[PDB]
Amino acid sequence: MTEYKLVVVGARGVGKSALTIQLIQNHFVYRKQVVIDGETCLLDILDTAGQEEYSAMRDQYMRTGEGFLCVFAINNTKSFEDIHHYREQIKRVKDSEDVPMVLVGNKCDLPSRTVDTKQAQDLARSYGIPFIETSAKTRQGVDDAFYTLVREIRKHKE
Amino acid sequence: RPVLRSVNSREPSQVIFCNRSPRVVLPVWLNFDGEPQPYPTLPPGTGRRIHSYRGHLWLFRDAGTHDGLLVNQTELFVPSLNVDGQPIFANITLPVYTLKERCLQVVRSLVKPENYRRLDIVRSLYEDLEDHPNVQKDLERLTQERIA
Amino acid sequence: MYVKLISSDGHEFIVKREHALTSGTIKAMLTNEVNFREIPSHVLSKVCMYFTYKVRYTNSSTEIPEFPIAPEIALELLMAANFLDC
Amino acid sequence: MDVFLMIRRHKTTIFTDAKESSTVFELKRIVEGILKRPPDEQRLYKDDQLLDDGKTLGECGFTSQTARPQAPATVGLAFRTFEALCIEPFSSPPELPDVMK
Ligand SMILES: Nc1nc2c(ncn2[C@@H]2O[C@H](COP(=O)(O)OP(=O)(O)CP(=O)(O)O)[C@@H](O)[C@H]2O)c(=O)[nH]1
Ligand SMILES: [Mg+2]
Repeated sequence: MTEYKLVVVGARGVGKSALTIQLIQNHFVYRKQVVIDGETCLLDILDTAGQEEYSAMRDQYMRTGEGFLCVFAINNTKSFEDIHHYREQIKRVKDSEDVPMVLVGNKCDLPSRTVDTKQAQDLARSYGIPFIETSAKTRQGVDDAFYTLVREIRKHKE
Repeated sequence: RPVLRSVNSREPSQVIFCNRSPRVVLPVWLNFDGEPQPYPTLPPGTGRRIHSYRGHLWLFRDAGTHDGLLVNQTELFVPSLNVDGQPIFANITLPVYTLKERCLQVVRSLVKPENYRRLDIVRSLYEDLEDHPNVQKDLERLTQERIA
Repeated sequence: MYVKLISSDGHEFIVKREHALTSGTIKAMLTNEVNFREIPSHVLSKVCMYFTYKVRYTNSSTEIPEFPIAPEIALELLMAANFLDC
Repeated sequence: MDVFLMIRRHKTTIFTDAKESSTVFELKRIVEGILKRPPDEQRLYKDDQLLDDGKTLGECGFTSQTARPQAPATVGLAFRTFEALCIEPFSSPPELPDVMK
């Protein structure tokens, strides 16, 4: 049985922990044995934290992850602009340029959308990674989001 | 504070790393205290768009041997601020090594460090061989050399 | 302007004076003729190949190729380079 | 495109450059300024084939990728009746040390 170490990163307040809680407990106020494409595998979701710390100890913890979920809230334009900074820090620690990655637009159950889905789709095509719109409250796209990253780690590892 | 160190300008400037050397380039960034930090390597003939900041220092070495490399026909690279968004280019090349230093690289790449003193060369070349290049000894030279 | 460089086995190499001045040892010696009693012909020719390589590629501003050194020549070439200061 | 050559005869070897579009007769004129011998008493060869005074060095087999500065090509020279092309060979390096294998 192959294990997958996934990491959820993003701006402060985008829903990193909420997505992880709902993915595991089906609850909205970390390991899960999942069958993806007929393959039994375990999802080891790492701490989401979010505090800014540029130490070698933090780099060592993030370097262990194989796939990264870059999250932004569709109602917060700043969380979308920060996606570039989060993606570059991921490439720096992983020592690679094509890291298994999936862009995630969280909080799509909200009526104050300030980021067009086409803007994220255009950004996703530029980075060569898939994009998925999710909602931790409604569990919309939450399973589609994490599974899609799992498909990227396998395709990356071939 | 060390003279050779980066400034916390926090102003981003897009840089293009171009490796036109037959070596695997190790981009080394001097932090805000003069301590070198390694970064992802560039295979030969490869180019990568880099996110950096104004006033930050960069140097380039061979990823495996830590030989010296040239950026823009110079050893140190400082990007300015992007003029109207135009990114700044960093063209990594091989330096025209001295025939002595070039021979040292070839001998080091063929003999284990334990068997250096087993070669039919003069006793001085043993010390020259085991004086492997590093960033620390070079940083001391570029520090004292930048005085005006 | 050329100079003559004679090896230990009697091979005379005619290189441009600017190219020969690349080494400090030859610069101190020069007249128009220099002899090396301890440098064989196959090693002195390679040094002249470095001379032509160094003068041509010092002014290049985009990319430089690697200077090839065979394993069978490296040790002899290293001692000659150390003696020539180049 | 520049070509880099080793004009060799007996125990003499000249390190010089030229243009791939330059003439063999022009190269003989370069040997004239170095060894003080006219082109009428010179015969330039590529290996064992005589080079005509009208063809270009490229048309003889000396291109930019065959005559790099770090690996120049070899041109034979014979002086005057002409003599047989004789190029004395360079020395040989010793047996590669057991350590470098
Ligand atoms: N409506 C809605 N609210 C959400 C969603 N995801 C998270 N939230 C809300 O956003 C807030 C932050 O959620 P949380 O998961 O803690 O965010 P985070 O990115 O982990 C914040 P930090 O980085 O500081 O730990 C909470 O008030 C939570 O209820 C979502 O999909 N929909
Ligand atoms: Mg959290």
